[PDB]
Amino acid sequence: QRDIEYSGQYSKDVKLAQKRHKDMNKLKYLMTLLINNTLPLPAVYKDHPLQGSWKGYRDAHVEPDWILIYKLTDKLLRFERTGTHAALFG
Repeated sequence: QRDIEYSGQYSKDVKLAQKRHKDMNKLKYLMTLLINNTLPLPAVYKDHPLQGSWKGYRDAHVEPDWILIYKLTDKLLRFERTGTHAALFG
């Protein structure tokens, strides 16, 4: 069975998105698709593996400048970060 995980930073990121008036239902919907293993994700998410410092993780677009970084293996799904390109990659 796949474990569902949230990094410490992820909870902070979610709180910041809430504070900044982001549409939280969009993030919830995407998260639920991942938790349910409903794959592949719809094309609108532009889902892809990351390289560089985020090697081993994936990038999905909640919105054009609202990114979800997560890890998906046979053993785990981990929600790692969420926010802007500048915050997550800069």
